[PDB]
Parts: sequence; structure tokens; C-alpha cells
Amino acid sequence: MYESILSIKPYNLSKEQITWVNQTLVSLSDDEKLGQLICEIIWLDVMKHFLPGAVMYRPFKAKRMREFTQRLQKASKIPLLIACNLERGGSGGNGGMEDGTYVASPMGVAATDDESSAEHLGEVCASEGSAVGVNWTYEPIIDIDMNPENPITNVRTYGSDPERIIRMAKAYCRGCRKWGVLTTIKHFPGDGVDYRDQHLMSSVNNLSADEWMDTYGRIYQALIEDGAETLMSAHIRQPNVTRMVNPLIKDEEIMPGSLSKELMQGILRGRFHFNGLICTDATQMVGYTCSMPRHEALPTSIQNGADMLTFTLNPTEDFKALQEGLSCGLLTHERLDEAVARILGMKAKLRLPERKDVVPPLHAMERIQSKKHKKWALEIADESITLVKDKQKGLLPLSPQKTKRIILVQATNEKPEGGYLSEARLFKGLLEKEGFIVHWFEEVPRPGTGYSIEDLKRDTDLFIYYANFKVSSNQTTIRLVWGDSSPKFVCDVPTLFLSFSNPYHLVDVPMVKTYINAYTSNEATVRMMIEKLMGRSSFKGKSPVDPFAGLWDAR
Repeated sequence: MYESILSIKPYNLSKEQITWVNQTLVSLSDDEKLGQLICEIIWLDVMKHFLPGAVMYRPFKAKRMREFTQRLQKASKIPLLIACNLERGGSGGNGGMEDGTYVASPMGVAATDDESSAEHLGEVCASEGSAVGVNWTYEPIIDIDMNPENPITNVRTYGSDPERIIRMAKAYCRGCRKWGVLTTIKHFPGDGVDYRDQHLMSSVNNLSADEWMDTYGRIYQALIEDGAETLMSAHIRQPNVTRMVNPLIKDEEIMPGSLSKELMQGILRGRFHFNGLICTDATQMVGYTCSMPRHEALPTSIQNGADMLTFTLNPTEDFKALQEGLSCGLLTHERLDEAVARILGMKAKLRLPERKDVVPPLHAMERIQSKKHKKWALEIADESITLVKDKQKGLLPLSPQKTKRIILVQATNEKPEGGYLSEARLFKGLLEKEGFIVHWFEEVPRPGTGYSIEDLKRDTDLFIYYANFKVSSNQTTIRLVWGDSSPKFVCDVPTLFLSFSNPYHLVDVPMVKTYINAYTSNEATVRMMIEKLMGRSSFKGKSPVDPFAGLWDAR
């Protein structure tokens, strides 16, 4: 059975492999099959309530991951899919591992407009992940960064141009497959139209059916045909596409991707002929929990096309809900077997059953933070940093002979110990190496009743802003927050603004005359920024997006 699925892309299993999937399927109890639908988060005692089909590692040390893998796999009757959000390399972006290589955000790669940079990104992700036993990355994101106010897309995307997104996403996958790591296209039906986070609600892709088909649909078809192994159906609604499949559907029946049969079975399975593994986005996100009673939602997600539920809330209650859903018919035994078949087929595709070692040789660990990976990080930084606005004649290149005294102003939504980002301290120290006098904004006076603008101009030749407003779950804005530290004197003291993450900061500092986007806040990007501000390195980056956000005043 299931040869029509397992023998073709993205599976392409052999006769023997399909026999293993079928024989394993037959040997599983109902509870075992239900457990296979669940991916459990590791933050490894996750088998007390059921036997899960997969796990995802939060960011611990690479060595710990390699240890967890050996233990988890050696204890699992059915080999586990081992997931990780390897987004920006081995490290970076709230996922990956703690001591991996942080290469660059996806948008920083897109700024290079060189798809070989995305392939390199995918290689570092999959090379360092597979060394510790990871075989499934929840990447690449193929959302379109349409709405500059969306807090959860932003630098996690390859920008706002569908054609570039397709180029970069395909290259990323190309790099991952070279290391035997499954890829995941997300977030279906597509984030980036709304301005709201699906962690906090069910966000809405409200494009017309045609508009969606022409943009998001085009990208998904491109990655599906490219051989995308897995897809993540997120808690985002597409009402107009849903109504196209089901014109009589009531607005209250329209479910997000993770619960919608019109989207997962009508569009993906049907119209687009996606044959890979579908998993939901994390089930504890508000976008999921607020759309339907949970005891109903978990089995309905599988019944409506999803093969896997990502994470549990209360594991006992959740498994009990799957048991009852199967018992009372919310989930059919026939759809259950078909889901497990696709889960087991990806485990067979990875050749996990035949393997008799589990983790690679310890020598594999040497790829982590290898010279080659560090070197790609420096190439991407050299190619990505983008001079967006340069309307102050003579300012660049910087030199202590033109602006000796600098006030360095940090702006971030992080809360680093000591008050300052290590990357900002490094930037400060490197400016001083060049011969600048650099004080933090907090160290020097500011205009007021006892300090004049003439005094400020006497003590300050240049303001420089280090902006790092990063993407994180459950944030409703990544806008620039302070307000006397803002560029309020751009016509009195020259002012330079540097964004090391969010590229739309001109929304909040439109008065700035010199503005540069770097997309990534890591040591490699900081070092190339210094080289470029001093005139030793040319500005090569190209905005993969509109950094002015359609604002007349930002120019």
C-alpha cells in the first residue's frame, strides 16, 4: 500500500524501503500510531505518556545534542526524526545550537543577491546540525516580507521579491540536501501580508485568491517541484482562497492552515500535488488554541491533511484527545495510517532504519565553527551590508581627522547583562582602534537647562546609532523604541544610523541623512561594517526590500 505516495518525489523509496514502511505500519498499535503523529520539544524525558514520532532540540550545546541523539534513538523502537530551527547557521535566530556558527539572517543573505550565499547558509545549517544527529531543519522560510509592520517575518525572510525568494529558498535546500537534512517550507499559507504575529492570534493572509495564487502560490509550487521534503502548515488564515475551494463556507468555519482541509487537502494535496510530509506549526501558539476547542483541534488537524502535530501543551490531555478523536471518528483509522505511512517514509528516506550507529563519528564535530563556516560568514557580511541613504556629503568614509569625538547610541529590544550588547561593545572598541574617541550616550551630558547645543557641538563631532531590534515570539512590534536618545539634532551634529537587524528603521528615524542596513548583529557583520565605514571596503549590498516603507519623508 501507499506506493503511489512513497515511490515518487519527494520520497522515491525503493521496493524494500516501502516494504519496511508497510510492515512497520501493520505492527503498530493504535496508540503507537497516534504517538508517531507527535513531535515533542526538548528543553529528554518525553516518552512517559506516548512514543513520539519526532523531537525538536531547543538551543543547547552541540555536545549535549549529540548525547541526546544517541540516548533518544537507542531507546526508540521506531527511529526518531530530530528537528531543529537551524535558521541562520548552527547558531542565531533563537534556534539552532548554542555554540554553532552564526552566519547571517536570511535577509542578510538575500542582500547579497547571490544564491550561492543561501546554499552556503544551508550547508552550515545542515553540516553543523547533522554532526550532532539532527536530520530535519524547520527551514527555509518562504514568507514574503510584504508588510514592514509584521514583527515575526522581517529578517527571517529573503525579502519581498517572490523571484529572489524562490532562488534563495531553492539554494538553501540544495545546501541542506548535501548533508542529508530534510527541509521545511513555511509558513503555509504564507505570512507577511498581515502585520500581526500568529504566536498571539490567528493572523490573516487577506489577499484575493488570484493575488495569493500569483505570489505565495507561485513560490510554493516552485519549492514543491524543487523537491521540498516537508511543509509546515501554520495558524494563518487565507479566507479568499478557502472560499474559492468552498464557496459556501461560512466565515466562522474558515480555519487556519493547521486546521483547514480546504488549504491542506484542497490546495496542497489537490491543486499543487504536494506529496511530502505536512506538519503543523507549534500547537501552543495562540493562533492554534483560539481557533477551536483543543480536544477537537488536535484530531481535526490530522483528519484535515496534516501528518504531524508539532509540540503538546499538556501531553497527557493531548494524547487522550487523539485517542478519543480516533475512537469517536474525528480522526479516521484510514487517515491515521496514511499519516504514519508518510512519517515512516521520511524515516526510511533518511535510511534511519538500516543505520546501526545513529550519530556520525566524533570527528564530525570538527565542522562546527570550522574555518570554512567562519569564512562564509565574513563573505556574506562583506556582500550584504547595504548603504540605503547617503544624503550627507563628505560624511563617508569616516576618519578621526573629520570626526574625532563620537557618541555611540545603542537601541535594542534585547536585555543583555551589563546593559550593552557584546556586538555593540566590539563595535565601540574597534572604532577606538581606528583612532576615534567614543563614549556611550549614557556617559556624556545632553542638552537641557545646564547644557546647550553649542556645548554638545563642542564635545561631539558625530552620533552613531547601533540598532538591534530582533525578531522573537510574542512581540507585537519590533519598531524602534527609545526618548531623548533619538536623532533629534541631525541638523546640529552629523548623525549616522546603523541597523543590524530590522531594515525598516527609517520609519522611526526618517530625519537621518545616512542610513545603512546590515541585517545581522554578529561579530562578522560588525567587523565588515568597520571596514566599510572607514572606506577600506566597498558597499556591495542590495536592498531585497523597500527600506523606506513607502514613506515620502524617509527619503
